[PDB]
Formats: sequence, structure tokens, C-alpha cells
Amino acid sequence: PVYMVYVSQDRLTPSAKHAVAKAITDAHRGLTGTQHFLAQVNFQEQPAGNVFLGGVQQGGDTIFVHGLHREGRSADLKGQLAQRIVDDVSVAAEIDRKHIWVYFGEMPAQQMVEYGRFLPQPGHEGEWFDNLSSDERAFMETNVD
Amino acid sequence: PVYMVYVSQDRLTPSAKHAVAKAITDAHRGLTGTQHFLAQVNFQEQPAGNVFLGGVQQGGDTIFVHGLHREGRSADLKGQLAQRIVDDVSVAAEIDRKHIWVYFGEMPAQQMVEYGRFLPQPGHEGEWFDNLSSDERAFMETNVD
Amino acid sequence: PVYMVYVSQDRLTPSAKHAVAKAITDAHRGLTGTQHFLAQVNFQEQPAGNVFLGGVQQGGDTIFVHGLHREGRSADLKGQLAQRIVDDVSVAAEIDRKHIWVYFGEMPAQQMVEYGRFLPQPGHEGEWFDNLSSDERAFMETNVD
Repeated sequence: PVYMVYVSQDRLTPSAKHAVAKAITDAHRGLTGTQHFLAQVNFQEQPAGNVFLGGVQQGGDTIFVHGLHREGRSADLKGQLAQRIVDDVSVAAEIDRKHIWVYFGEMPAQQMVEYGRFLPQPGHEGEWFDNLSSDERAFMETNVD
Repeated sequence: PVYMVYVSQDRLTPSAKHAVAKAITDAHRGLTGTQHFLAQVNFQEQPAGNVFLGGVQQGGDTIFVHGLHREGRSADLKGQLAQRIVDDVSVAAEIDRKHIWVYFGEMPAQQMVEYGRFLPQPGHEGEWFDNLSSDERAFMETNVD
Repeated sequence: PVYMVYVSQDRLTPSAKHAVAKAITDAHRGLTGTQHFLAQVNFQEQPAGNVFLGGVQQGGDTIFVHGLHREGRSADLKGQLAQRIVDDVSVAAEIDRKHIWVYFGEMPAQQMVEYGRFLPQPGHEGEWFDNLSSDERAFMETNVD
């Protein structure tokens, strides 16, 4: 997956970012089985005041998570995952849950590429990982916390 | 909804941003009936020069709106809403319609969370809001212009 | 289309940005027939360290391309397009392919607007372009590289 995480500049220190990104990553791994290194968290910071709700300018406590996933998972599991992202980002960023917005979009695995390679259907990430070159396997596996 | 609004840095003063957010939020409410405070406008600023059309670097005028909605509305209503965002953002930002691009993407409501809660189906914002607790009812009410 | 390109600050100079935008636009035109001026490449730069892979903070070399397209193309064509984007951005940005992520999302053409006008169905771009006003055509034609 790619999780784009929209936040205000300086609301999250680098350690708070590490905390948020590891909580989203753990959630995704623990609920889907997808290996840690296939999950990107991509922080998009903007000056405070660029977020409006009902037309009202917000301080720096708004978080929007846009998760981009392969098709194939159940509504039940995606609900559980969205809920766990809300809870665990609330703890990790010390931000009340009421500030957190989370949207999941889905695409055919055949039109998504990570590390320059096409993804597989969910649940066949193991033999997909095994199919590819030793250099790629090594580069991927360094990307696990 | 979340309306991601990509603009060049300093193209919109604080007052212009407020006006543009208001045009989008009032368009969404007026055509869908969804409450104002459920509409987010999230401005994403980047230096002029980061937008390319047909390979040609642009100045600071382009505006891209990526509206992210719940599934369930007709093509006709989405067309009316996109055209209204075009017209009203053209007015609010004193910008020619030819500079404005609008894309709507849709997601199951069961995988969309606002204010830490799962959204209802479109049109059921009323009972949804009537099952919300008093504090989150009030917090939501503070986000109306 | 709109190609949202997420890169670290300064990883692409203005000239490298122009090259990448050209690689993507040429690939889209070559494989779909869609005229150059209908392809937007929108660079989103963030400070290095905002990308995490498997929870591990990254340097400045990751590139994520989020391409937003009209529905209607084959899985085969979209695979060819995405692969060519990996390859040609690899060359233009002088970057290892294993740094390049590419996701394609699709929307009904009836909810996509470019230059203030609703897009046609894929493969009807010539006819659509002919039926625009001459001021709109002329503005679009200025965007060809």
C-alpha cells in the first residue's frame, strides 16, 4: 500500500512521524499479512491554516490518511484496518480521534507497482517475493523496522 | 468529502483560500445536502513551476481539485457538482476556467472515516448525526462558517 | 490524466523535472493516443525523511507516481503504460527502478474536467478537441512539448 498522510508542518517531530508511520505499518501488516517493506507511509506537510472544515480554517491538529490498496479485501477487514489506524495514530501522534480522517481507495493489483515491479493479488506476496532477484529481495528487506 | 486543492504557493492569499474553500463547501452542501462540517478542503501548495501541461512548465495559475466522495450519487449530480466547483472557484479565485481541473473519485462509505467515525450512506447524514454523541455533535458544530 | 509525482525536495532540478514530465507525457500519449496537452504532471516535493518504507525512514530517492485516468482502458495497456513509466522515469531522473512506485486510479470520464471542460471517453479526444471553442483550442495548443 501507499498511505499518504496529510499534516501540518511541525505538528509531528521526526520521532512522532516515525511513531505514526510505524503504527500505520504495523496495523496494515498485522491485519493483511502483507510484508512490512511493501508499505509506504508518505508524509505530506503543509503550513497550518491550509485545512478547512465546513469552511472554517483549522489549527495544526488535523490528520488525513489516504490509503491506497490493491482490490480484493473484504469490507469487514478494511473497516477493522481503518479503525485500528484511527486508534493507533491517535496514540502515536497524541491527537484526539475526532481530528483523524481516513479514506481507503482500491485499485487492481495489475496497475500498481512497488520497487519497479508489479504487485500480486493479496495473499500471494510470499511467492511473488520469492520469484524476484536476490538484489531486489535484499533491497526490500532492509526496509523493515 | 475531502477536496484536495493543488495550487501554487502564494497564488491564493488567506482571504482567497477562505473564499475558494467556501465555494467548494457551499457547492457540496447545496447539491448533496451533506452538512457543511463534513466537507474538508485541504490546500496543497507547491512552488510555481512544479506543474507541467503537455510537458510545458506552467506559471502559478493552475488549480487541480481532487474531490474524494462516497459512492452512491448519480452521474448527473456529480456532473452538476463538478461544473459548479469550476464556476464558483473561477469566481472565488479570480482565475479563468481554463486553468481549473476537477477529478472526482469515489469510495465505499464503509471505508471512509471523518472525525474518527465511519460515514453513513449518502442521504443518511441525518440519522447518522442523530446517533452521534453530544460532544462530537458539538465539536462538529464548531466547524461551520 | 493527472500524474501526481511525489519526490523529495531538490531530488529533481527544474531541468530534471522537465525531463520526467516529458517522459511521462510522451509515454501516455504514445500508448493511449491522448494529446500531450491533456496530460498534467504535478510535482509534489517534501523534505527528505518524510517517506517511510516498512517503518524505516528513507533518504531522498523514492519516487511515487499516482496516475489518475479515465475508465475504459484494458489491463494490458495499463500494464504497458505503467512499465514504460517506470523505465522512462528511471532514465529521465537517473534513478534506480527499485526506487519507483506507480499506482493507476480510474474514474468515469463524466466526472473528470480538464481546462474547465468535461473529458470525453478514451479514444474520442480528437473529435472532442475539434468541438471546443477556438479560444480553448488555442490555449490548449500552447501546451505541447
